[PDB]
Amino acid sequence: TDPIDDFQVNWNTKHGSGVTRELMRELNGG
Amino acid sequence: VQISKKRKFVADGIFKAELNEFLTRELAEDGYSGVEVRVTPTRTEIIILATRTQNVLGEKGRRIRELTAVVQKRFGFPEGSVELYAEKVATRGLCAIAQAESLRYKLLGGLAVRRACYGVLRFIMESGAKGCEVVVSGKLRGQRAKSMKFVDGLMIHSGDPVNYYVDTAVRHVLLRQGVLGIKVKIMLPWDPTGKIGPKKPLPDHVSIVEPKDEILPTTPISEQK
Amino acid sequence: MLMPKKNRIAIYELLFKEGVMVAKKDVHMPKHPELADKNVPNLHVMKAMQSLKSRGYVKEQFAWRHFYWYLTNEGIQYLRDYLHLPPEIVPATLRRS
RNA sequence: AGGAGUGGAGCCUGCGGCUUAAUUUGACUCAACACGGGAAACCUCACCCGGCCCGGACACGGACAGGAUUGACAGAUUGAUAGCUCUUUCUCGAUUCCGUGGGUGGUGGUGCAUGGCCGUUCUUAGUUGGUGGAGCGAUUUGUCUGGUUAAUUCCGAUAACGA
RNA sequence: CAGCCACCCGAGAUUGAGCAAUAACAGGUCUGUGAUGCCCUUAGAUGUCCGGGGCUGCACGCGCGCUACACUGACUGGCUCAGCGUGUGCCUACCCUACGCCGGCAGGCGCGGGUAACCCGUUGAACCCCAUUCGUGAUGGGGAUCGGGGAUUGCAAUUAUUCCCCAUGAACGAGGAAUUCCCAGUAAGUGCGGGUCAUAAGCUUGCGUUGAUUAAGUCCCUGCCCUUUGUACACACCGCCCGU
Repeated sequence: TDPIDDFQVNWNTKHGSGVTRELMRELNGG
Repeated sequence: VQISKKRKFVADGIFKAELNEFLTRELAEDGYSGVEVRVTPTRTEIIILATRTQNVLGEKGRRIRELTAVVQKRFGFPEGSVELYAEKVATRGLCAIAQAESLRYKLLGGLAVRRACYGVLRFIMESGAKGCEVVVSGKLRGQRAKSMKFVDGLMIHSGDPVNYYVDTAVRHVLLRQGVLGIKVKIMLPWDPTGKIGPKKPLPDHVSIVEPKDEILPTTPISEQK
Repeated sequence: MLMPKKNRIAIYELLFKEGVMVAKKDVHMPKHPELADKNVPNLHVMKAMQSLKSRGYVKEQFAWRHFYWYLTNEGIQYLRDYLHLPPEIVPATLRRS
């Protein structure tokens, strides 16, 4: 599961908030 | 025993198409690029282009003998009449079929599609290609399917040059979720000789032979020792 | 299905003698392009082949109206356990190597 | 202020309105309606007056030299040289069968899960990076006042330059 | 400047099509495809077997189709005409066709040629013409059914296949509301060939043949695009929204 790909695909869906959190984990210590 | 020339040409085309589909569905994992049937007096020699050749021949030429035998017993040739070889392809990076298979087998294990698509695109560009674009359409989780496309370089779409400057490959990737179809298009570079790209240039490209630097005195004077 | 045991042993010596084959799915039609004139009815031979390759223990692949087969050693083991024919009688397919 | 040929005057089809075996799937404006290259007796008819030869790699049940297979005109069948007649105890002969589904699958659903193909928005001239300007920013310039072209075609102009 | 108009010259002076930009649509296709992800009926499997009702009705509920108005329409058969193309075994049992039985020719049977620029065929029941004709238009001029001559041979055809003649007289000469297509070899007339197929076409895809009135314009209707402007619209005017 690519965190960046998940963000680019469904940031605007029901899972946008959790997908944003997973993206921030991959990039930095977010 | 005999059929007209139209029927004969059509039958030859059908034979080529079915042979290509057969050794596409058999050894897509073996880097198979395409088939080329060569006429030879009372003979039909077949050449297979593949990125991996140790795996199409295998140990002791097992796979070759098996699939040659089945092609023999299938396509109505007389006993021991079909002999196919397997030679490497000089242009592996900018063959659409090979890169489509490479993507399908990077994705079949289960992997992020962006990394694989960018790797394939980077490898085609570093293979000297003039331009590429990869489209992967299908399911990415959810109630809807998306299509994401990766382009780099320059590419043409219309006119006749697209027939001999762009090679296209459409392949299906079967995941447990469903099917995603990939589409690899490569714009071959212009190269005289070598069969790496088309011989003719783009019809809208006009060339001029370039002069060289000329810094000369006013009048030529002979010099002797 | 609906297959007699004499035709079963007939198709079984056919599988023993050939090993690597090509075929086409034909059932109703009474003459066959490449697997006819075998002194055995076409329908029962083809249905026995269907049993062989679709019972649930040897895989297949159906495309372009033709059949190409990889006969696994699990099927060979099943045959040896049932009919008690040892593999010491090697198939003659190991020539022209 | 043009017209010509129109669907109404000379070779039946598509699908809904629309008695029971008749108005039978997919397609609800352009972007459905001789369209699925679909010219329906029948193999492709599901609206159909009617049937038979029937399926299970397994989860559990009924138990072996008999637990039935398209397969007879004249007493008939519901059109039918179909044994289906509440009929012979002719006939491959262990083939199979019933209750629930994955299965060797179903022209079985879902095209609001998809791929691939098409069709269309949209036959028009449209569209987008990089670097550089502007704006806090969404974004904008480039991609334009004009003239010109079928054309974002070119001339030219010019915080845009190269593509 | 880009270019525009006209004119010589010229075979030809915006000349048929094909291909065709990301974002698009919950557009169609799961009934083209062991291309493809499973909630899930039934034994009356959406298997077979020249087998078998319809739909080939007529108060039309609609849509695509089958059709020319006069000396121009068609006959004297009195001169060499067109194609575009198709045509016979993996499957497979199904191809295109050149004389006589003879009523008056496709043709029920013998017969050869052609896997084809070789045969059909310089395309075998066709121009649009014409000493069968209209003297001013219901006559000879273009057919309301519907009957016989031998039927290509497809069990069935009627519950879709299969010829011209007796001249038996049909608003017999520019068409509710609404409208579809079209600018030169357009339209329209006309036949022919491919696909489907058993030479099965009223369908479609192509091809020639006769041959063209009107227009070289506009943004009025329907829309589209390159701007400026307004917006309380963004599911985007089929929007949003006010009132007992």
